Amino acid sequence: EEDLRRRLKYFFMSPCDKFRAKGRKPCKLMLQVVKILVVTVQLILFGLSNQLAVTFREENTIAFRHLFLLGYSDGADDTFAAYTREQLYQAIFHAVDQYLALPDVSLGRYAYVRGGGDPWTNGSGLALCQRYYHRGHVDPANDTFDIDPMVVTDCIQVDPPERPSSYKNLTLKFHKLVNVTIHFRLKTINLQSLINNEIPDCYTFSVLITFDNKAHSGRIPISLETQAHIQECKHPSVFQHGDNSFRLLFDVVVILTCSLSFLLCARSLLRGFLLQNEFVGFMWRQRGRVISLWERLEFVNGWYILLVTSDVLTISGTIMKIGIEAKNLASYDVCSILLGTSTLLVWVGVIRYLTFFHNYNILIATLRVALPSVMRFCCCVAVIYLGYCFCGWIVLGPYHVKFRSLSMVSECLFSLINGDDMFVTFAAMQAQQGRSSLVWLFSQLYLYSFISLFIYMVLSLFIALITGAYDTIKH
Amino acid sequence: EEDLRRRLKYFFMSPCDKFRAKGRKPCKLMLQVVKILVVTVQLILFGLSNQLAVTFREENTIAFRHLFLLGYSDGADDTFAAYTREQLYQAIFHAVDQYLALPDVSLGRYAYVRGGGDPWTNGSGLALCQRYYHRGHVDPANDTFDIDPMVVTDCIQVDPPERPSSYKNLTLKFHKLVNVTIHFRLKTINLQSLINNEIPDCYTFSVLITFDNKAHSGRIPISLETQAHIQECKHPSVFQHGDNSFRLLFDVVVILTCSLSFLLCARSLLRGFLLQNEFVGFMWRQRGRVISLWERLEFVNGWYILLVTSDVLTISGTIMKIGIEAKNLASYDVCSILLGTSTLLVWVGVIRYLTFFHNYNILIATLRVALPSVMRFCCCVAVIYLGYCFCGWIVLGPYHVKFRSLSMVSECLFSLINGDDMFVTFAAMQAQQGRSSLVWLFSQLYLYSFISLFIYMVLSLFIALITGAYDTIKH
Amino acid sequence: EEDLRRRLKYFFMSPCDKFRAKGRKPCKLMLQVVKILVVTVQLILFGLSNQLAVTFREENTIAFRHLFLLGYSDGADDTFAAYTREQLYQAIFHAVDQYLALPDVSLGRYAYVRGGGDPWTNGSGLALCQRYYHRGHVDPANDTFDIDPMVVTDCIQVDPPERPSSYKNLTLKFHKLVNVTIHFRLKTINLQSLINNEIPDCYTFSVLITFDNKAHSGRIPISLETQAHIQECKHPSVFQHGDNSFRLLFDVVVILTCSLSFLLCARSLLRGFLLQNEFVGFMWRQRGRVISLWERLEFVNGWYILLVTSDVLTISGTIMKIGIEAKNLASYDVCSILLGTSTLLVWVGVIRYLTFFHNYNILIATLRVALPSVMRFCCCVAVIYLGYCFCGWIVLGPYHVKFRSLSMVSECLFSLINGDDMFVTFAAMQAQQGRSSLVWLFSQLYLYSFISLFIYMVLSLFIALITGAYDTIKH
Amino acid sequence: EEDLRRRLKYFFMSPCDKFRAKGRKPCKLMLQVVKILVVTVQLILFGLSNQLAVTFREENTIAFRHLFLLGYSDGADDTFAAYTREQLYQAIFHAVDQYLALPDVSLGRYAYVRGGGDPWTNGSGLALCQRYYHRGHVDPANDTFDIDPMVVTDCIQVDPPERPSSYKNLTLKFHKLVNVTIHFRLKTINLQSLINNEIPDCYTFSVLITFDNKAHSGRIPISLETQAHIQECKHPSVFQHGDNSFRLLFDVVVILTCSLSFLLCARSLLRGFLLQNEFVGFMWRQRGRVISLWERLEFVNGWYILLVTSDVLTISGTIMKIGIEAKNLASYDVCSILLGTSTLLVWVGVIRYLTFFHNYNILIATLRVALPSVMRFCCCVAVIYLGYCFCGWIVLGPYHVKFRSLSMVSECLFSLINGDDMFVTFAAMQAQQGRSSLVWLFSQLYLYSFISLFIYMVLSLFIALITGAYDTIKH
Ligand SMILES: C[C@H]1CC(C)(C)N(C(=O)CN2C(=O)c3ccccc3C2=O)c2ccccc21
Ligand SMILES: C[C@H]1CC(C)(C)N(C(=O)CN2C(=O)c3ccccc3C2=O)c2ccccc21
Ligand SMILES: C[C@H]1CC(C)(C)N(C(=O)CN2C(=O)c3ccccc3C2=O)c2ccccc21
Ligand SMILES: C[C@H]1CC(C)(C)N(C(=O)CN2C(=O)c3ccccc3C2=O)c2ccccc21
Repeated sequence: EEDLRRRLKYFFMSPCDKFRAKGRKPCKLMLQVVKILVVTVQLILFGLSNQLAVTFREENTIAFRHLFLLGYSDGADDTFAAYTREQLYQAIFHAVDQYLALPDVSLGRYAYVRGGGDPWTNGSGLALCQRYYHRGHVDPANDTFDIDPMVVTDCIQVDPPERPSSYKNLTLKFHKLVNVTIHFRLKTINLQSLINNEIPDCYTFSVLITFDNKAHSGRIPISLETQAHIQECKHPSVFQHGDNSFRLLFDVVVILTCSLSFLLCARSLLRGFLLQNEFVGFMWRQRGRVISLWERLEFVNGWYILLVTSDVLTISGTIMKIGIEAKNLASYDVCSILLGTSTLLVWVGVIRYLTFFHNYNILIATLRVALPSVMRFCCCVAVIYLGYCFCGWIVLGPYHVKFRSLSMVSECLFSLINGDDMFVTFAAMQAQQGRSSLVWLFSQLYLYSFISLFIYMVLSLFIALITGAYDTIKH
Repeated sequence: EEDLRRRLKYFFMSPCDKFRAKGRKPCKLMLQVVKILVVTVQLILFGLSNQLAVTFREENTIAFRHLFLLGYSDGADDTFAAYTREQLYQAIFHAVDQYLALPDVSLGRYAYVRGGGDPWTNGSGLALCQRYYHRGHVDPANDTFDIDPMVVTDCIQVDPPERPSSYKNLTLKFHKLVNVTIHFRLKTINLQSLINNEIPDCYTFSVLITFDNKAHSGRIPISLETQAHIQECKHPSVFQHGDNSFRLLFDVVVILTCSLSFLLCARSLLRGFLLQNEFVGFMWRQRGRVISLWERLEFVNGWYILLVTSDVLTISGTIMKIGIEAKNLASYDVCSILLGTSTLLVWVGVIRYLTFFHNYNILIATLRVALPSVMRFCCCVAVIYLGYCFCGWIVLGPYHVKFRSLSMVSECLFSLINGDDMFVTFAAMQAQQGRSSLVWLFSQLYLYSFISLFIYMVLSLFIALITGAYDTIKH
Repeated sequence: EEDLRRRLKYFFMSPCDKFRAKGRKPCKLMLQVVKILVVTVQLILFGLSNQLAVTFREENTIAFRHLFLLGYSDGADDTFAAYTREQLYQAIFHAVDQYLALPDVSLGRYAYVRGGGDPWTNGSGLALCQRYYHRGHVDPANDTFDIDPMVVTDCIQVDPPERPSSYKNLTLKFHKLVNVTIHFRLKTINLQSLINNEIPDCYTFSVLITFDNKAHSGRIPISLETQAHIQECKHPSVFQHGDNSFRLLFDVVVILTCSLSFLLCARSLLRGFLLQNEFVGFMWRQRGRVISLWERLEFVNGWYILLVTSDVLTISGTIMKIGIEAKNLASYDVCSILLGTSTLLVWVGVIRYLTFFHNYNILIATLRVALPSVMRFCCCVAVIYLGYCFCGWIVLGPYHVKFRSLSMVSECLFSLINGDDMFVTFAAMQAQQGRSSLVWLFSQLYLYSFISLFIYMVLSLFIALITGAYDTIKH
Repeated sequence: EEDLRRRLKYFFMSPCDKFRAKGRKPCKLMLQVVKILVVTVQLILFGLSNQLAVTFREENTIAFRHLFLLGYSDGADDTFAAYTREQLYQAIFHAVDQYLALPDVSLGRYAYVRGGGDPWTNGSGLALCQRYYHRGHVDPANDTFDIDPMVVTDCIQVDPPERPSSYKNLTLKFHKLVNVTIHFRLKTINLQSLINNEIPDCYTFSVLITFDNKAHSGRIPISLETQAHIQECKHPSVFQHGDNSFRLLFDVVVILTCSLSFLLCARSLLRGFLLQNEFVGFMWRQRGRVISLWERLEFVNGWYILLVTSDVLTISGTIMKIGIEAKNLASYDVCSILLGTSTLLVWVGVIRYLTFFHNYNILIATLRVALPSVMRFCCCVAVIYLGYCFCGWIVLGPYHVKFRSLSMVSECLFSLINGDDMFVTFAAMQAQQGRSSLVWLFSQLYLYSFISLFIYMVLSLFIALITGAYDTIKH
């Protein structure tokens, strides 16, 4: 600490006094400032392209309910179920002929696929497919049942008529059926070339309609699910790259300011490699047992790891982004996360340069000194939260509605310790007030015991653990 | 305390130092650790069987609305009410003929019951039953009314036609009717042998449809309620016990690790029987008046009573669980509570072994020293909560909706002191702004006075009583 | 204070030590204990009678929508509005003939009224009544309009046919109409003699159906409102007073225990009349200027005024209650408040006898010493709450929905400072995002400024004002 | 401070002692008191006129759905969309003929416009207008597409028949269409002369109905939007200004009490001009460096700037208000804000005269001394709030519903840090549990990380920063 002190003096300056103590320009700092205004614009200019490309996937699904399902209304997609025998027939037949008579009745200008896949042959594109147990004979009240699990794949195909059948001959064997599925495809031309302002892309759907019976109980859920798939196409349209060469040059400007940002922040951390061996030569281990590496973690540059973490995930989006043009990758998911997560790390990086004004120093530093004592209390409670979910996850599983699945129960109790959807979870049990009247006696004790523990006893400590950390640090 | 001290020294060790001070293995401890991973799997492997067996009870009820009720739509089951004279007829007749013409129109493969019960004879299975006052003659505006309570059980039965009537002759006497009920049964074969992967069970319903009039006011609620009943049946199906003998052997492994857990925890408490008489021989009652038995309650092993409480309720489920196979008991309720409650006591048992790290010692111990002062404040408030329900329980009883029943009001105010369903309870009165305008003047003062008392005055003490207990114990 | 001290010593005893210091029995106390178990049963035994007598008023209103309104469905009673010209006709005509053809089509056994009132004559019971401006002639785009306010009461009556017309000749003058109303009555026999178990009462409705146009804007709200009126009737039914003489004798037992309760509590306060003049003779005003009468308010018996307030309102219900039998009063409102409010004052009277255990003494007494400082802060805020309602009450009046009326806005902001119906009040403006786009710019600043003031700045003082009162009183 | 002290002594008196130390009447004060009772009545007497004049704009929009849209029901205005080819036709044709056959079928007494505007000619008033790409030819699966953006304005007009066509010849070219719009107008006479009690105004609508397709995806949203426009008209009606000259004279009384209020409050601040130069002559800058102008901001009259701000905005409403009579301005928006904002500043002006009672002095002054330390903490958090919106604003943009637009996300998170609409935002993702299953893995971490930061860590400091300011100021 004779000559190390002035060498370590530069290692904990402010940004402001160091500029006057040495005289080197804050471009090493202010590149962080401009890349805020870079990447935020990069997100929103991605955001106009994404928000269009999902509504095209969305609206064509909403449309295909109102073409291929008899008597569909909006809203409930689960209550739509066929009960009678003939409504299973009529929903099938009303789904078949719309596929047959499509371009005379539809608006949207679609085209048939002429497939060759594995639930297809060559020539046909639609396929309805019965599924039932091969070897079996069941009867109640004179009880005998063979439930030999073996499908009977009766994929009775049908071709489309193109240009200006025996599916009527159909039986279903309702005592034995498992499910009836219907596969086909349609091609389309997406036509949302407003914000691109030029060349669009050319998409391909695949529609499944399922008359499922995994219940054998007299109710058949009727569903529609799609997947959209994308490829490229040949255009005669005119004057593409006008402002559209400018976005590509702009993404270079995006990848300009991040490129040198990786270099200097590593070079700033490279100084730590040059200082960590000098400290050990404090009179050539005259003490020696200072070294325990957690005190060296303060000697490690702290929040510089955050900026370099933001920077790697930043360039991983823009590299992935320019695959929108002529690469087979067009899944906008991984562009959304990587340009979504990296923007979250940029804005929190400015916090480090916010804590040098003294009335900003002493407030966020409370979160630094509390989080050791926070994490140690937190493991006491999180046993009990997890230990309390597994009771209601099967006990109040089917009887309730919002305690059905795996992760929704983990949402439901944690939503209930703040005060939203609390009374409705009380009220939904009371239709079972006499029906399974023992279980309502348990659920009423289940929710009364719970929030009396977390809200009225635990979270009061969770205030007083943070109130202390502000209290100790201001004196 | 000469030789007692080292004998009592072992009585408040940590688990860790005792292993090195004597040298006996922590299998006495770690059986608690593995039975976490036992019973939690036992719950979820019960959970796949239960969640299927209620949806079969659920979906067949949802189906039987859409067969036996004219013009039923989903959602509201209470607003469905017949007002005219003939809609009482048409709903009956549309309920009758579906029972007659069932297997030609339904999917689900049911069978008739050919009953012999007390609202039955032998031969018929359906019975509609008028109910009215025997001796009476009423007339408004020339006022005379005999309301002699005496049923007229006119159970006009009807048989089913099985294999490839005068209920039309029916009058109801609408000025005198009480209610019209309809009883029948149906058998079924549950066919959810996916997760069993082999042999299913064979069920039996009983359906009641009630055209109730306990109002005599021109509206007839129409309802449907079932009960499911289970027995066994003879199977030709093949290769049952493949992985299904393995679950039975697994339940022995469940009842393995709990069996010895009862033994050793009692033996640990058996040491207390060997130490409680030695302490009294502290120089042969040289003091004597130490003994007041609450100080002996700390000398009582504290949380060991919790594990033995968890263990007895654990084996009471698995014994009850193996009655799924070939015992007449099949009510999954008491298996759900006992494998539900015992799992809640397991996870909280680990808390005891969590409080020996010193920053875990001093946080949950606050709840120990506060709960005396908590319980004493709590009896002051809970008089007022109960003393405030009984006002609104009949005053705002019929005028409101969510203040109707007994226990829902106890839910409603306690939901209202946190902040869910608060504004809607204000808003529902304002349709009675002129109609009974005095009562809305009371309800507006009812809810304004209330949360100004509990939220703004009482619960602030309920924070400051717990904040103190953290404050005193950290110095 | 020589001989006054022992005389004032009895004036602040506990209840417990005074029983041993003098030896007089606690029947003076325990009558408060038993009247808890009296009046609470009196409320609930009133509650079975009230909850039936409103559902009869309720269900007959719900029924008369489904008879007299064309195409009514449940739920919305405001959106039901006739737009076309002929749907005003068809709803009238479908309301007329149901009144004509009632007993052949209805269940409920009603009877016609044969009225003689002021919008009636003798002979007819139904009356439809046009209302329009007498002297006027309006025309847009060649603009001239006389809006002389003068009704034209064209009450075209019609009689009913009783026992086994020219309303068709009707024009309405749609350019000039104000509203069309329809009056009639029906009698009934309430038949809910289950919990009385004997003699019922005989009721009378009056139904108004209004085709209002206070808008002249092309939409006519269609409404139905009733009033129920009660009188008595002659019965042939048998064995009335079996357990029904027992309730009358029970109400004497109710008015037994309250009667002497007024006497002794006044006599306890009568001691204060005997002590207030003795204190002034403290050495014959040797000081004199002690007397300022607020220190005498502690010398006033404090919570004894509460019991006597509960007692007067208690007997005012039971006196009012026995008018159910044979008095013209049958309005259950004032029985509901007076047996509702008096029960609230009984349970809070027990609190006084709860604060002598020392860990109960020092907790509710905080509310005593804080409420001076509470009320003084409270007048600072309640200016601002009232000063903030009047902005949104007309500015966000019609544009919103839940800021419409007078007192609902006073509900709405106070519901919004806790956290229910908060986001929906934000979201409802965004349909006016472009339509009146200036006003949404104001509402977004209206709700952002507000809860940032009360929740984040004011209510934090409202915790710290109560936390102090617990803090000062425990040292 | 020799003679300045008594001169500055008057500068910080109370209002009460100054009245006795000099003897000048508090009319200088009490004009603030009466203008509370002035302007509040002025708001509400404006409020009766405004609340009528928007319902006339409201109800005629609600009516025109039920005339011009086939099969419209109430509630959802977005789900109403035509899917088939002919339902686009039938909704157009059912919109056309109602415009043709209006006065025989409607109630409301409208009149046609006989327009001459830019999407009009002279003679016709209705115009339907196709819009499609001029030069283009598209085809999927043999891919070629020309998307040359050029409208084809085929506004096929049509006249009305007035007094007692070839739009049938119509094709739409569905493969090429952009949108179909329909313009017309209607005049009306508002007839809500109840609270004016005399002369009404004469209005003019303009209705647009849009069959938009900015999607080209097989769904056409169908919408209706209006704008109301007002002018004046000639009346024969009688006895106008009875109480209506009295309101005009009352607005002078409103502008009376505000007029002198500007004068004296400025004159009170004019004293500051007479005192600010005297203080500098404190022994002719014997110190001099006191002067830093923030200490002079306390020497600036503080809350007097608030009253003069309220007063200027007060007269700007009433001047704007009397343009209701005979000026072309009739937009009630700017009267609503200026009579809405100025009332908010009046009631908060009374607060200054509330803080001289000593238990009122020391409570609101906490907000004065905290707000420096509040604002400095607040800029640390508001970076993170804004830095966290931009992630979810495009990532959870289309996948969610309530994260769609720009400013609703800013509402949504801030609604979520208090506890309303919290669980529903969790639950809406789980329909995408398998569909884009990666993104739900991100949203579940998005909302778990968030409120664990603001609610459980940040806002606890936000209590402890205000609790301190009450704590320091009371000692
Ligand atoms: C979110 C944070 C805040 C804290 C301490 C108040 N807290 C709880 O209130 C209860 N709680 C769980 O039992 C839990 C388990 C798994 C995920 C999230 C949670 C969860 O919210 C908790 C507990 C464990 C881990 C994290 C937390
Ligand atoms: C749940 C616990 C928490 C505490 C103290 C805050 N608290 C209340 O806020 C009000 N309150 C009752 O009047 C009450 C009565 C019966 C069951 C549950 C409750 C109930 O929640 C209360 C009062 C009595 C007994 C338990 C409690
Ligand atoms: C209910 C009590 C609690 C307290 C102090 C927190 N508080 C408010 O938060 C705001 N507030 C009003 O401006 C107000 C005005 C009229 C009736 C009720 C209220 C009302 O709740 C308030 C203010 C004035 C009078 C009473 C109260
Ligand atoms: C309303 C006030 C209260 C305070 C401090 C608790 N607080 C927040 O909790 C979070 N927060 C924002 O990130 C934010 C950004 C823009 C407008 C409003 C807000 C906003 O409410 C905040 C933060 C920044 C500016 C004002 C505020």
